[PDB]
Amino acid sequence: RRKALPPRTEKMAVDQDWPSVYPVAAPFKPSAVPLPVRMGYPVKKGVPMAKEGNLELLKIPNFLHLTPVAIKKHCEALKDFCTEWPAALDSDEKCEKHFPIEIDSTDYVSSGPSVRNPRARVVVLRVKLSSLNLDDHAKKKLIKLVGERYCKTTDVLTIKTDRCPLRRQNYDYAVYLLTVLYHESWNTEEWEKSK
Amino acid sequence: HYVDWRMWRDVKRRKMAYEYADERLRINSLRKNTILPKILQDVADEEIAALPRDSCPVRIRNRCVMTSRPRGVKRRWRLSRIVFRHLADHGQLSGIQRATW
Amino acid sequence: NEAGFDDDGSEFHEHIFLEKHLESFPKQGPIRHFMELVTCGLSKNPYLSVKQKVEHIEWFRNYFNEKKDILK
Amino acid sequence: KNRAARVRVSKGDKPVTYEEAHAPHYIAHRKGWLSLHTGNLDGEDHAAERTVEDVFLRKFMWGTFPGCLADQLVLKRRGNQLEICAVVLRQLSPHKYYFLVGYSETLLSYFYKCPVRLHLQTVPSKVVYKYL
Amino acid sequence: VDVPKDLTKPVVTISDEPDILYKRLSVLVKGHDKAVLDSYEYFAVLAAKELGISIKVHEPPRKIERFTLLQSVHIYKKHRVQYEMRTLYRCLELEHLTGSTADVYLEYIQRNLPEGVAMEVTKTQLEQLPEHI
Amino acid sequence: SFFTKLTADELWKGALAETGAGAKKGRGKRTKKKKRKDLNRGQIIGEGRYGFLWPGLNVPLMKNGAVQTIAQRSKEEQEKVEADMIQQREEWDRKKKMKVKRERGWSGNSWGGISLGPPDPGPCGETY
Amino acid sequence: VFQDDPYLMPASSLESRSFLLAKKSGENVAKFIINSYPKYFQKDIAEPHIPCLMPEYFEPQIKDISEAALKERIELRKVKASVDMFDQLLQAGTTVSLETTNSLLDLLCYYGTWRAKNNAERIFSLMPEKNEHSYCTMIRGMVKHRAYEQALNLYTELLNNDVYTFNALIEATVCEKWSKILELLRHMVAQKVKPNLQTFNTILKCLRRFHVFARSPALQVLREMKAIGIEPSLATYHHIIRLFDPGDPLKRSSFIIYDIMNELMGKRFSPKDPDDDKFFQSAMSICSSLRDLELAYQVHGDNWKFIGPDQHRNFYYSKFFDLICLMQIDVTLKWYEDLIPSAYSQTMIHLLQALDVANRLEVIPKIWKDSKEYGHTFRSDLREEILMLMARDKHPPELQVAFADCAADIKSAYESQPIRQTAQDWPATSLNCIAILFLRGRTQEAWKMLGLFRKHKIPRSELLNELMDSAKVNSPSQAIEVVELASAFSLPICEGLTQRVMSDFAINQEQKEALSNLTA
Amino acid sequence: NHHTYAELMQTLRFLGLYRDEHQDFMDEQKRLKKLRG
Amino acid sequence: EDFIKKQIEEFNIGKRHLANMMGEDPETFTQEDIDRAIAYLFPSGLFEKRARPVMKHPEQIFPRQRAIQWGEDGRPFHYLFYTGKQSYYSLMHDVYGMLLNLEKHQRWLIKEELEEMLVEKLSDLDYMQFIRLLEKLLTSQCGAAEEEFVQRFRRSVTLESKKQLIEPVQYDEQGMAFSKSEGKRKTAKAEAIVYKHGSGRIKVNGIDYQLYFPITQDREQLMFPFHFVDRLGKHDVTCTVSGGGRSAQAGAIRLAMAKALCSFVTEDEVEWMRQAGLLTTDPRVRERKKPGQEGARRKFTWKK
RNA sequence: GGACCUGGCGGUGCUUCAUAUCCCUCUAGAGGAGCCUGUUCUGUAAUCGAUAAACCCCGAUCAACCUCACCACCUCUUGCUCAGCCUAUAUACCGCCAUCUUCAGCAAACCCUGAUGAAGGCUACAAAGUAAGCGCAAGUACCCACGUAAAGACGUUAGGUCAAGGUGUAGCCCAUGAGGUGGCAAGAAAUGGGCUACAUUUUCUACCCCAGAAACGAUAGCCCUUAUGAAUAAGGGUCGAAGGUGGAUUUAG
Ligand SMILES: [Mg+2]
Ligand SMILES: [Mg+2]
Ligand SMILES: [Mg+2]
Ligand SMILES: [Mg+2]
Ligand SMILES: [Mg+2]
Ligand SMILES: [Mg+2]
Ligand SMILES: [Mg+2]
Ligand SMILES: [Mg+2]
Ligand SMILES: [Mg+2]
Ligand SMILES: [Mg+2]
Repeated sequence: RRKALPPRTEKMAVDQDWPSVYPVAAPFKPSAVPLPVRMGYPVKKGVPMAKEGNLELLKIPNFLHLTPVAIKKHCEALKDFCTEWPAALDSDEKCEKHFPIEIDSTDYVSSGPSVRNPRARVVVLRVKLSSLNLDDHAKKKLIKLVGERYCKTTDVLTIKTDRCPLRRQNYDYAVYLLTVLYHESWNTEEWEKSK
Repeated sequence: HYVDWRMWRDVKRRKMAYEYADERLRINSLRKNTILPKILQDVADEEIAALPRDSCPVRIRNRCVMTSRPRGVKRRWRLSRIVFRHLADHGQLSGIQRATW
Repeated sequence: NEAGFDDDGSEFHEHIFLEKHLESFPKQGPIRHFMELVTCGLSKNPYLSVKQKVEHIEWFRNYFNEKKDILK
Repeated sequence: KNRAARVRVSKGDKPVTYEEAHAPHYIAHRKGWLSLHTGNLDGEDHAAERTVEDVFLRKFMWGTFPGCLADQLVLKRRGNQLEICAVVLRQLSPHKYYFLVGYSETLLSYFYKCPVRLHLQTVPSKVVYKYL
Repeated sequence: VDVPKDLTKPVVTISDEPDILYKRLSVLVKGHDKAVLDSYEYFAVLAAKELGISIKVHEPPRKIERFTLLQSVHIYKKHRVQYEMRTLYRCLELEHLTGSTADVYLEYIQRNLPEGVAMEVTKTQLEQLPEHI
Repeated sequence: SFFTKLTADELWKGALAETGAGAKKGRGKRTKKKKRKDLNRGQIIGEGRYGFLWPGLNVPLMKNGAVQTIAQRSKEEQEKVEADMIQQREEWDRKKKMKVKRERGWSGNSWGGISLGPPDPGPCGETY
Repeated sequence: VFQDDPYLMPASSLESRSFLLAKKSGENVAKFIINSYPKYFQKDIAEPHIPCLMPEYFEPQIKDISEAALKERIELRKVKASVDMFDQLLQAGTTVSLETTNSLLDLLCYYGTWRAKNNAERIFSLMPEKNEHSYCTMIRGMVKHRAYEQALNLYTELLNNDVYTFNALIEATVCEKWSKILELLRHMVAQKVKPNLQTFNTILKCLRRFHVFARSPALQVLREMKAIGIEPSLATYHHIIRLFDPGDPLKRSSFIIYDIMNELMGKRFSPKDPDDDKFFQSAMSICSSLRDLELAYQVHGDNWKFIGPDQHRNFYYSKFFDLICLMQIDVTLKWYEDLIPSAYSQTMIHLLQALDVANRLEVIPKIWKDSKEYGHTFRSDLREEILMLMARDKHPPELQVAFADCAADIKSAYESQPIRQTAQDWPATSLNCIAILFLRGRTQEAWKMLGLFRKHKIPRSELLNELMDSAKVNSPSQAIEVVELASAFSLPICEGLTQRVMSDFAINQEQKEALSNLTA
Repeated sequence: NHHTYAELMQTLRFLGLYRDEHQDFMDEQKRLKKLRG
Repeated sequence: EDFIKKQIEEFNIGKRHLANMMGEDPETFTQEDIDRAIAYLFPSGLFEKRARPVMKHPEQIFPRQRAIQWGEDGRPFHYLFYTGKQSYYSLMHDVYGMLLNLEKHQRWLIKEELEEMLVEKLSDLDYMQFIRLLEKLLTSQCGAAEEEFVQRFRRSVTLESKKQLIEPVQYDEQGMAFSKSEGKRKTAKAEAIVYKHGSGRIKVNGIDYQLYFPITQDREQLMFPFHFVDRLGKHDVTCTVSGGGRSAQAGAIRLAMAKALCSFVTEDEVEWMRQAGLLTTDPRVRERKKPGQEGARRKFTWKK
């Protein structure tokens, strides 16, 4: 009984705001899309399936949104919000001089309602001992204590922390461990002096 | 409305093993410890022997979710091989193809 | 990955340092050995929280106190 | 002889769709996956849950939109969001279509505690790729 | 003809605290379709260059995990079928990047994900020394 | 279980057993043949045990220019609708199963005196 | 909110209303199923716990007078409160807390009619301890749910012993009363309440209708509002704009209010009054009477939420497009062709007459096609209008093809509906222009269509002209078998045939000429 | 829990929204069997 | 038929739409732009381009079909219509006429190409006899008209290189000339730099071959290139390796040494090396094991 | 009973072939001994099924207890199930596959021939075939265009599978259903597939290849240790035989 109006293809003009008609990620909706894009294995004496009943367009991911024009628009909008990097910091040596203590965490992101995942707790940190210890006795002491967390080829000590589930807990525990390690390498023992 | 009575039994076993999980681990540690008194290890053995059945994690089995098939199941997907091959051929799940390597 | 579930503002030292929870036994006995190893494993384990760890501790305390008849 | 997700050849009076016409070894060669999630990829988990919820909602909406569909579903899970995509026929009324859409959306949301949206494409009669 | 007069701009506040400086943002996108990954990384690098930041690119190898099941049900051990998951990696490295820039860029990209992709971030931040040491 | 359930066309296939051994060789069957049935067309999407009135699909959405809401079908109305569905299915099955009277020609079970109607129309168009 | 495909595309206001109402009904059905079977959705699979998604619990607990009283304000009903008052007065005879009694009275006054009478006469048994809060809430209830003498008695009692309490009291007093209004205002301003001007808004609502002797004092009252400096001029301003309603437009006050609302638009708005929904609708109602285009543009951040109901949105858009049509109209049709899919008979009539006065003939076809595509079917008022306006024209020779096409579509729509009986009187009214346009290339169609028309008649002068032009545009017999028959039918075709028969018609055969002579 | 799944879907069928063709077939053959004894 | 023009104009409209979308001058616009745009907007892991999404010119999408061969009524346009092979036979008739005309005066084209140039299916035998007509025509003299007629069908031979490429020499500090090359294998990848002025010792990962290869056949393989060239003790080489198999790394070194020596050595001697067959990566690698059998090729015992 | 059409068959003729297949040929193996694991058979109260090609480390990419479906004993009766059933029927089936296939044919819709019969339709310097569609093929996957995989139609074996699951029919529906203790799963014997060695290309020692010694062999048995479990596996000491390179026949490349 009811009949559907013809699609918006002939209605849409050549001058048109594609970023406005497809701002976010969404399905293909050939009724709204004017392009004759077809996709499918053509049959002998045939051609691919027409865009209307071609659900493979929907099977595949969609990237009609996020065109170069939309990207330029969003970057022009968001450059007001982004900040500037210190021009003085323009080299790895300079950045590690300003802040030798490197620290990095990491976490995956996955599709689905649940978001927690134990690997979120991982964290590690790195620092070169060539400038931090300022002494030799404690240097020998701590390099003897640590088993393999050092690397002299690169001249950096690196340590991992996962004993705590929370990233901030891992961070605080690593900081406390480093502090106590320095404080305990400062001093020594008599059985340690006898070698 | 589980698939069958054996699936019902497996679920009861899993639930019992969970709700007695910590206790089983603790007393098993107290049994397998070496330095503590042998009489204490014997008391712990008696405790484990007096514990109820269907509470240990060994009696359960990694059965299928749908077909209740004990064997021929992948631990990752939890499904039986038949159903896996079925819906993979139908292309229901994602990012899986035939290995024509 | 932790929008919520902050472990009730718990602390790394509250997780790891159990010396305050370890008060009702000397520092040499086999019970001390066992509970020190237990605390080591617990501090190593992040999956559980200070709550579960203290329940574990009270569990062991009560059990070996009602089996305190030996002290051998 | 292997029979797997393929249709027996008839005299030539059998309308068939693309996905069930092509064989299960043309998945990546000449088809796409109906569902799209990362549980299958390495490093992640919950794949069994993804698959079971997929089949559940597929059968659910198939049985709540009887006689109207003309293909399998297409699922698009972008992070927490869920997007269903279907192709149906213009048999019943838009009233019923919208009401059932809202009902299914609400049920899926309250059940899986997930933000869900649904899209459907109308066709006069189900498309046919070949006559087998 | 309908063009708004005054664009509603959200509020922003420059808190007294200093923003944290991320030394290196190394993100790793895993997918099934190399074309999807190419479009995605082109999108990302173009957005980054329009934001005004350096960029590096490299494509780790394609990994595959395959396994064999029975082709039949009851008794056929000679005849099997195989299946495989192909995962494809693409790494995007950014250097000398401020914390707020990281936040805005990662939020943009995280809203702009495609469907069949996982995203693994590694943040490297440089910090001073503690006070107790 | 609900997951164990599956589409009806394969159920009907497996119940009919149209092909696999009974058909081939011409052995056939001793005059028993299950007729396919379509329950999808039988009842509209509205029918259920709890007879809730749905203005979206079951009842017209507007009445006298007044919006409707969910309501209850009492026990008497529910059993009335159930009897109506029972009788309707009965007449459907009756009209389905009936006699077939092809004009007896030379004899019963003989294709002698039967006419197939006029010839078929040609492509160019020639009604015979 | 609406889908994208064209079949589900809601193409009319009433059907779109019904559609999203069906969606809301599905939402309510979802609420019903979840609150009827909570245990099914009880699983908190999602890592972030969300009470918006958790099932909803309106379940009274076990008998516990104190916890039951605390749960009263949680359950939001009246039977529980009746039962709790029963349990506390009959067998217990004690009050859990004065705050609990106050909350019970709040709920019962909000819920309120013999039922309201019973609920109000069952509150005087409450323990002696009845403070201001209790008395003024009783006043609130008796005002907003029952007559006003009870509220006045309660207020006198309170005096013998708040902002919106006195607001309700003023509503009760008001709903001619010059001294009453004056003394009310005076003592209200005398008291130290310092209202939030909702009292003023309510007294304006009551002054919805009055002559200048209260319309003009409203201006000085508003100036006093501004002097004290509280009002944003969101609702009282609009209400006085409405009270301005009118035998003669007041251009001076109109310009004044134009400047006022101009600076109000220039500044940013924040909502404070629940009655800002009638603002939009009645404002545009006054704008329609005013008839100004700079005014319409001025009336045109997130201030678009105040439209709300589809009825008010409909009134606004209707009056807006009507003013724009009755204002060149190229920019108007541009705005229109821009907003037609977003936007939703009278508007199209105004469009048709605007296009007529503009003389832009080529545009009307597309507009009719759009209306037909959306919902223009089974009604011939607009068909008659478009046909008359388009065939008053014949000046485009090449456009006669489009004339024939749109005429054929109009007839395809006209003849759809026999069962309704409405399509029978449509040709008698508008078939003449349709057949003229069909005549203006194809001619046999118009010939047989006029045949059907006359064999259904109501002849007409332009019908005579049509017959004459058709006959003169080669075939004597083909022209005769029409003109002679219509002459034998009616007299004016006969007085025209008197001249038609001169050229070549009468020479063919005399039997039809004999019939003409007999009829003449 | 197939408990939750099946109970929810059974309640929803009784509501009369999800036409479970499997149960329809089953109950049809059940009716026929109880008719034939 | 009018659907063709419908699709053509719709394709132009969609092309303008896409040009406006991507932000370029819609007039100047190309098929490579179209294909890149549709690839970016509609990715696909599909392996076959035929199955990947395509927005192509309709004239090239739809195949050519013979138009109505007869007017509104009555006769057909061509004079062979009542038989098949109308165009084929008309062309053969024209060829026969030209051939007998030349008589009184006195690469090839694939069957599928001929089919898709015409609007009718073809047969192997008629293709063969047509080629026979062509070749027998060309055996004799041919005028300009005949030459152009034949070249209308004749296609490009498209010859290959049949030669081993040459890498460019390089120069590094203290004015040292050299040439670097890379070799591969089953599982071994190596890179070797040949120094011309140098000679004598040879390095591999910082170790000499005499002690890195205890076995003699490996060094025999290493020497085979220089031994064949006669360039033995005037040119030295350094190299780095990453591989599993000994003989694999050996062959990789061989290929890399040859590919680096090809630069310093003359072209004729490069050709001599190619003929010797030491400049080609052997494609042979361990076959896959099949699931049902015991090895890459061996099956379980057929027990009967 | 006479004469024919199609197919199978021929220890049927001519011709051309046979890729690791027919042979001649090439290599390395199985039937020798021990051991691991299945099958047959014996007994037991003790599952089930396939059980030539096209099963025999097969359902099982696992059986100490659940897995278990058997059995003795002990309990439940609307019984988690708007019940349930591993109860019969794979000769009702779907679903999934072996198979000739290491094939290339299968064919809707038309036309023609045989006196308008069963049936056939092949001659290219051309005589009735035209052909939709499927498959082969092509192309895609891996390292190529080759190769390997994948694919491999119509159908034959009422081939295997009601025990993956579901289901038609026939049955138990105080049971032929459900629950919990225990063992059940050994070998007078025969056979299959695989591992070990029977030697000096060997055995041991450090490196994996320029050496030095001997002139062997246990993944079986006994004892011990440990892995996890509440309650088979790896390692260590001892035992140091059979065994002397295979009886017809036979496998893979
Ligand atoms: Mg187990
Ligand atoms: Mg096979
Ligand atoms: Mg008879
Ligand atoms: Mg068992
Ligand atoms: Mg049983
Ligand atoms: Mg069978
Ligand atoms: Mg194969
Ligand atoms: Mg192939
Ligand atoms: Mg059989
Ligand atoms: Mg053990």
